[PDB]
Amino acid sequence: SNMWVIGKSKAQDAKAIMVNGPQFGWYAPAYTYGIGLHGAGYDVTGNTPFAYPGLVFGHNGVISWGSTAGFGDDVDIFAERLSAEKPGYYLHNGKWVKMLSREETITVKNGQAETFTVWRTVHGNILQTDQTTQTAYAKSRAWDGKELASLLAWTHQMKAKNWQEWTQQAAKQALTINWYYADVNGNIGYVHTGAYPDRQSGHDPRLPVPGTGKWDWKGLLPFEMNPKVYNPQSGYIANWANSPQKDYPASDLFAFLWGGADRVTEIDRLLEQKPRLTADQAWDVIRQTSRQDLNLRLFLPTLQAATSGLTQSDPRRQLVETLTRWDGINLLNDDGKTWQQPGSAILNVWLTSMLKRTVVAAVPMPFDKWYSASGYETTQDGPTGSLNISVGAKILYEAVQGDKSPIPQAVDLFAGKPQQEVVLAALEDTWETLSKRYGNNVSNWKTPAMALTFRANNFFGVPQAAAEETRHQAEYQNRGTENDMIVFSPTTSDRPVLAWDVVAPGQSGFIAPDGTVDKHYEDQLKMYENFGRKSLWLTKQDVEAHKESQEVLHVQR
Amino acid sequence: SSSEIKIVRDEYGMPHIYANDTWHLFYGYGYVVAQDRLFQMEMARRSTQGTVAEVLGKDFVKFDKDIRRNYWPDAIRAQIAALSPEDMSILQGYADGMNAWIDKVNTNPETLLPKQFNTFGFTPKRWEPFDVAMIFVGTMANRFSDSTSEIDNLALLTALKDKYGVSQGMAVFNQLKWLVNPSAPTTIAVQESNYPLKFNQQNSQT
Ligand SMILES: CC1(C)S[C@@H]2[C@H](NC(=O)Cc3ccccc3)C(=O)N2[C@H]1C(=O)O
Ligand SMILES: [Ca+2]
Repeated sequence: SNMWVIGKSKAQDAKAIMVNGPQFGWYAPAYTYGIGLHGAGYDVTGNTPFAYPGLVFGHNGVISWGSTAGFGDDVDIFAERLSAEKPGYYLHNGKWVKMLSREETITVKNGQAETFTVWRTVHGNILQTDQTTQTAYAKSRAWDGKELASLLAWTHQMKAKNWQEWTQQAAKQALTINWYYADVNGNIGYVHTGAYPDRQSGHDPRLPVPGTGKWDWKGLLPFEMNPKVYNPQSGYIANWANSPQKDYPASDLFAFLWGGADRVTEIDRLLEQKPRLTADQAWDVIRQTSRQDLNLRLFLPTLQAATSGLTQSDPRRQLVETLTRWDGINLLNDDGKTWQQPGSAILNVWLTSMLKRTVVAAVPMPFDKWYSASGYETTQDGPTGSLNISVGAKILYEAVQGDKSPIPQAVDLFAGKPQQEVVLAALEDTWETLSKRYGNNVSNWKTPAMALTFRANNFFGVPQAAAEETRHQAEYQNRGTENDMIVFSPTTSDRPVLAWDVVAPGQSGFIAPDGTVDKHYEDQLKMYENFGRKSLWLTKQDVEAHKESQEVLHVQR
Repeated sequence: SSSEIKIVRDEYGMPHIYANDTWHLFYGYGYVVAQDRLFQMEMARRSTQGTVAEVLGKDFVKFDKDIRRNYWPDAIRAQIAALSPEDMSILQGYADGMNAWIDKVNTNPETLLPKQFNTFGFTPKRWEPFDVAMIFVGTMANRFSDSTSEIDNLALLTALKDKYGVSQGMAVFNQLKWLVNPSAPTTIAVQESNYPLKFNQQNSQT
């Protein structure tokens, strides 16, 4: 997920601009739900995942809001001590405490029902067991017991009319989520919301801790600690799953890092490229980032250094020069299948080879596999989610940064070998691999583009539509599942706010019994593809003037 | 009228709900949701509660088991029971709204039942506040804020210590899975502020 909020100091023809691109994957029917609420203290418009009571993406005509995953470390694993005698118990604070447990029966269509038991300790639900050393692992979430408060905070925040009222609700949202704020007066803000544990001194949040009691969390950190900013000197707020703040620690997932190499820099340079941006230009950042190869900028300098001293006719030097002319922005050929430039395929093959030679070589199996992905891997259906710099690539980047990297290279990923030599050998692999497949005339290489698929199974992998309802989009776009933009105090409009979003395939997933698809079943699918957008209405006047249908219910509770 | 709920859809079918009190407002929300996305929401309900095998069969048993092992329903119901009347009205109204349409669907299925229900061989049932809450809980909390690989992490560190020895192995773990990297691009510039907490990165809990 990405988001950029443009404040008064950088907005052109407006006071504030908010462009949100939450990335959940692509699905049919649409992942989010368009909805306007007017009454009971609410006056909002926008769209939201699975139609939660609270709109994750929308505005109330005075403030607008958005989110991206926080990726803070709000989950720790406790190692519970078990005993062969007294099964179902675990040692905690000197006493054998009884675990919580419940019976569950999985009913099965055309199959046998299965009943099993789920176990829980004071630390969380039990994962796996291990009656050798008699240990079971309990997963401890800092947001435990705050699920519903987070749901209500996401709802109530919609009623806020300024920074203070909004942060009041942000303080109650316990999941690890980045919240973003903008308002009609041009103010903008960001909060890394979430409940975070106050860990014992010496507790490494990356590794398990004993559950015998001495390592129990002291409690939860106060809202004061949550990274937050209001009207930043920079005049903008940009995030693409990157770090909230200097020295803020990331999720403990081995596959996830915040380091020198971060895709968010792609957004930064575009917002900093111009002193001010208009609504259309801020929106255009979607298209640009959608098509931006994320590895070119990171490794091109290393590629250039290594090949600067090679002669004209060296093939490897030819591949780097190819990359040097390229702006990294992928576009489709008229065939709607291949990319006009072979840049990503070159980077993909090269990077894959580097990782194999460096990070993967230094890591004991089978853990080595964790760092072998180049980040381009996909299926014929295309990425299931966003494209990112791979964890192995981020580690490699620190290594080619040399001393300019703040990360001590305890071991040399290049095994004493000249960094140039390894980079060159990987370029040698790349040329051999690619030339053998496409020929030796690079200028006519038509490498396959990634496609995009709105899937009929939801992110769980469970059908939410029939298989034929799956939709295809030729051009993969590294963009939000939906995109919405709120523009406050637009100078060319009669209204103090304008907003747009795109909810593809369409607002409706309904198909009548006779197979007749709803009029709004797919009327946003082409719009999504073309980077188009449709207006979100808020006022009674705009809603009325744009009504297609109406209905009035009379009900008492 | 206190009992009146107005529903106005724009030319993209997007519903706007007009109502006086909370229960009515979210009743209208759930109503239009049940109209637009009934099958999707039914399958999301089953996904977040681990009842998919009930209608899709054996291949989803592992899935169902995993969902239920990942949360504690009684704890969720307890939080719902603690909600103020006002907050409860949100979930109850939302749930009642869906039911109002689901009842109409099951009364005239030959015209109103989403095709998918016929195709997958079952019909929709009524929702309660719990179901609405679990949509959020199962798709945002238990899946989007529930990440950890500590057990693997310890396995990697252990393998690194065996390979490079104790000190060097610890240092390489700090090279592949650092706690912080000061060169990390941040959403908040350093001039604004920095994070005050520093955690231990030597695994002293052992
Ligand atoms: C655990 C995650 C759900 S977090 C990450 C990413 N999610 C986002 O980029 C944004 C987002 C998530 C939840 C709610 C709002 C926004 C996404 O997708 N990722 C998932 C993963 O790592 O498998
Ligand atoms: Ca942790």
